[PDB]
Amino acid sequence: GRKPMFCEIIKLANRKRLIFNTTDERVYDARLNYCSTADSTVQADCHIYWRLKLRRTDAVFEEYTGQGYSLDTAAYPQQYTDIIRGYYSKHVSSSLAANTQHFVNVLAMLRHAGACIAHYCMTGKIDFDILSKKKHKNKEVVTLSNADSLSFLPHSALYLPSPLRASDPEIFNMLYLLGCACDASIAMDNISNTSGAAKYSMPHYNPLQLSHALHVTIFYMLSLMDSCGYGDDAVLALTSGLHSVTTVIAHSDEGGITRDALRELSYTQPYGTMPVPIAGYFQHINVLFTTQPAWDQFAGIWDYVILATAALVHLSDPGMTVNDVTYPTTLTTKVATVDGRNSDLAAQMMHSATRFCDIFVENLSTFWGVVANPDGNASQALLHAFNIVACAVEPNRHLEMNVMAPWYWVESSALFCDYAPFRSPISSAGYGPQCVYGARLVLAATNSLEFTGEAGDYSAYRFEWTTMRHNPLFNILNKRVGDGLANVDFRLRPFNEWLLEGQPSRRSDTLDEYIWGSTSCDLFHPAELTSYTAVCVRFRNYLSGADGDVRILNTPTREVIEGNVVTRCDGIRCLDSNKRIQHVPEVARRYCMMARYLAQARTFG
Amino acid sequence: KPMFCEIIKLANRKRLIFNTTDERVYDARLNYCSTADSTVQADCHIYWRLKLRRTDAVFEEYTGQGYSLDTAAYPQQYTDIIRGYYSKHVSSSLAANTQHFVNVLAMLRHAGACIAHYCMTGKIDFDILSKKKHKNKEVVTLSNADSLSFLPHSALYLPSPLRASDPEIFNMLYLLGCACDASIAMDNISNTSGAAKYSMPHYNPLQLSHALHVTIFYMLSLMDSCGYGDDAVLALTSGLHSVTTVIAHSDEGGITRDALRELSYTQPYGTMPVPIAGYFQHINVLFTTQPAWDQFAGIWDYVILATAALVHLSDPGMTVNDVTYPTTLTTKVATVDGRNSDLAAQMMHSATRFCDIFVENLSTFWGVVANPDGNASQALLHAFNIVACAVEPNRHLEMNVMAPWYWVESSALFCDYAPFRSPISSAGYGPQCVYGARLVLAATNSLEFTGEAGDYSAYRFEWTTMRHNPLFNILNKRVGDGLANVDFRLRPFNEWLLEGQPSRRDTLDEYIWGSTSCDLFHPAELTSYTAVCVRFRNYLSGADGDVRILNTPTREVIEGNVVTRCDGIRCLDSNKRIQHVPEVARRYCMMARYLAQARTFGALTIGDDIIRGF
Repeated sequence: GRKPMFCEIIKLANRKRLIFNTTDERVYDARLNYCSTADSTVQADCHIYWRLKLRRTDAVFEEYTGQGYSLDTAAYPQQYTDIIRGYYSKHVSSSLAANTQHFVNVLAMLRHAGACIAHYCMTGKIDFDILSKKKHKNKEVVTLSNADSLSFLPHSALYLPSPLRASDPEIFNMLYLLGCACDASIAMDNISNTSGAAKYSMPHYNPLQLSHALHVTIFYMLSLMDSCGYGDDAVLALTSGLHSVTTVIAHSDEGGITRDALRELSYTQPYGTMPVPIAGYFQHINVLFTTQPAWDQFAGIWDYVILATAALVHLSDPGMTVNDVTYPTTLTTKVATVDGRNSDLAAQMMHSATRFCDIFVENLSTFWGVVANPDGNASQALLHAFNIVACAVEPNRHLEMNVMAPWYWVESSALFCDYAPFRSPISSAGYGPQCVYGARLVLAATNSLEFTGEAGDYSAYRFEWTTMRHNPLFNILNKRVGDGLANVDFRLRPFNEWLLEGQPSRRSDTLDEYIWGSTSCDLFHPAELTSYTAVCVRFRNYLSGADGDVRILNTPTREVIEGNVVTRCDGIRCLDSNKRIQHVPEVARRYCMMARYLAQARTFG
Repeated sequence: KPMFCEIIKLANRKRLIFNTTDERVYDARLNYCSTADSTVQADCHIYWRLKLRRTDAVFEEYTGQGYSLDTAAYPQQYTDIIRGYYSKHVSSSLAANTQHFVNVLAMLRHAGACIAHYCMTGKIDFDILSKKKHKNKEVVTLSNADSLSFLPHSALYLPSPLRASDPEIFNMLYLLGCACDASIAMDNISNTSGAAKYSMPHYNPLQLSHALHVTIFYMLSLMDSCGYGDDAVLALTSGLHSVTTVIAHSDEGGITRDALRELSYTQPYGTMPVPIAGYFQHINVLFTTQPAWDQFAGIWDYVILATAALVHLSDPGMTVNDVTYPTTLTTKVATVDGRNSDLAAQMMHSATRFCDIFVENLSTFWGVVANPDGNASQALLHAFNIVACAVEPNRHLEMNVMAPWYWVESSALFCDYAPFRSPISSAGYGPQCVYGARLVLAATNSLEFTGEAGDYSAYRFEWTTMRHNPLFNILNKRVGDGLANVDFRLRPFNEWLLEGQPSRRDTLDEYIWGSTSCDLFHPAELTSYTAVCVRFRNYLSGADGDVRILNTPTREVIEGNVVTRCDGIRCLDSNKRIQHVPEVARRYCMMARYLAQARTFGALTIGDDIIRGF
């Protein structure tokens, strides 16, 4: 691997408060400027919020079962296997087989380390107690000399050679801490700096360089596993820990299934031999922070990576092709959900999550700079995590559905300096991100349409219609409360049927009636208010009252509906959660006419 | 760059403003004298009120959400020198053959803010220059950072050669980037009672302000080398007006003040190369180190006022019947909680052109070369959009008819107006008197004599706008009767737009508004698309024991040109007569109906049929 994607986009926003509980949450605000290339009058500013919460007050101190995924086949490549020779005594190192195996499994350590990182990013506290899960106190370590006695242990053990402690003492100390956190036999060359003591004592650190060492060890272990080819799997474990200690509360009632997937993704006891790292494995992160950085910049970089991981899931998922036109994946079930569990929806979600996990870990490894494993080993792990989520007999909030749009975690529309690295079909379909951070993106104003004519006080267009997100002009109007998105209406519709309608209360006729609450993200859900058949929309361009005057209105003109939109990004601040952010959209998720249209849709496979 | 001249430079101020209840006024007295008769003259005092926006206006949260410029690539020489500064460190040698982008707009705007704060309150320190956040700004150091680290495209990198060539610009850049909090990175900090704490020598306010000036111009040069000059220029003026409220002359205008204040920028970045000789540095306004606060306040107060007045000369021409009137807005929908959404919509549809004209005049005012893409216009139009759609009770929009493109009277404020591209000055509504010159202009509109009854002479004016003919302010500022002898012959058809005093409803001084600031008639105050008959009362009542004559001008003066001239600019304190606001009629009038009917249906709907009964 070379360069991982780390734009200091979230680093620039300065955080003020530290989170000590689950009642409050840190909200990253990003403004987006939308304007037509037709005329710069029709503009709007959309506030994407990303809300981060501490999962639980002690979400790192969770019982470690040591069960689940167990990678027992990650052996070092040639260079690392040769460097491993040199940890044995010279006599042994000289006459050792050239094709020896050294199997590495640091995954549990990386998951707990990611958990510690994000716990530090929320609360700002990190120490040996946290990093060791209250175990570094009385961890007895076998003290074999010259790693010749390594085969003398009745089992595989996590071995920390002396060259590593001499090269980068902080990496060695952090690996000791982590291997102490998750049950793991450690092997060191000199047990205690003071000969005679059975416990390795710590050069106590300051939290600043402590977290710096945590960072550098995350990258060390990532490079280590990547040298084997199981890099994608290592980074999957890392993000598992990250989202295992923090909850990035989603932009949809459904979204967060992947959160529950990453929660249930655990790893078994670690082991292996940790060589002195190859000098130029990870060339550089795109950001640069100093030894002993303040909690500020550290929280910055790692909140950015939390949110970028969260964004990748939406960024990459297989678009379902209905009548060979691609839509965001949406899964429908006729059977009624029972006691918070929809079984058929679970099975549908699994069947699609196959391809989802393939493409998602491909893009995640792209985002970390680690080449994706040629075989989909890690993707299968994530799919099994999905499986344990699906058939869980407990109730689940995210599967109370009857029509859900699975893969939309957080908006990915402003956190990437570039999207060209990722391979995603949803971007090619247009439901992807809309504004590259630091670039004015000229996208199509709406769907391909045709002007069907105008009446007296209205003007109609036949949208070949896919989804609201594919019609990016309507959030310009959505923001404008002064006669903006109340002049668009559907009283020209033959049958008024939408999957994922929005505001289902006032059913049981303007476009503002068929939209989501959308208070936390003014940009549109990728499967927002979709229909597979072309629909016709009329705008109320004027208003001729009953008296006789003809008031002209601010409805965009024809060349606005037919000319492109330009979108740029604005500042990204952070702030505190208010009542208005928490407002949760009530959305229509029940088997409708469009539902049973999709159940019989083409869906070419 | 020398496009600003030394007018308010020479006026001498001494008062320091401590609160917002106080202000300084830049009084400019003008002599209005008709070329025909040298005894019909008057002394009219324009005023220019400047007060503090708040007590702590400079300390406003940066937030960081604003217009985000990009693709501000350095020219060739700067790419070479920045490659040089990069290759020194292995952690920067990575980004060697990559094109480097700069964006100091945020620091530039905060610099403008604190420089205005200095011109008003006189005090500056590191708190005022760094939002009092300098105390604990941690600088990442390029030497102490790990080898896995790498200098991002978005870090404010202050090279060491910059501090080697000039430490004042260095410390100022550091302080401003601390204010507009950004990832500032030096080649190495001298660990001294702090791992990243950057300690700097305490400056006397004068050297501090001089460093601030020279670094403002450093950054202007830097952004101008990229073609994005008005991109880093407008921001400076926005900062200027973010601290000094430049009381407008008219309640309609001065919306652009809030437009400028609503404007913000994204966190700065790019590297800071040492200035290459002089591209913009060759023009150096002041040269003495630690120059006195008076002359500094002079230069920057004149810059404040010239910017604020450039709007009046940067106004799009509203065409009515192939005649150009000053762009005035009009709506029918009633005001709700002090706002007219339709007035805001029309303000945007006018700003669409007003903003590119304004930025053209600003570019030619600072001499920074223009660029085709016109990003600055985009940013300002976005700021207008923000000030329009804001859901707050907003004065400057309590009205159904409003004149937006006139904030502060731009007459007698420039050594000349030759370079400014303003179409409202090709029409009659530009400056009234150039500074340092005697300007001859037409004293009434196309005029025709139409009868002389007893002690009255009537004239048909082919009226266009009150300002367009200035003889009336000579008659108003006459030591004798102020227009009490001139009146109208109103008919059904001559309708008044923005008429003077609605509370009264025939002498003309009622139909003016009595602007106690800027005696000069506000463009588009007494507009009318028809002709108007006007009587001058020469004599008192006949058939009495007396028939007295008055100083009312004769037909030569009324038809002959007037010349105008400026007589210095005093600086005065806060009087009381100047605060008096005019009570102008701002309600949906029948004249507004013509504009609405012309917009909705067509311009051919208001031709020669506005005049009823010949």
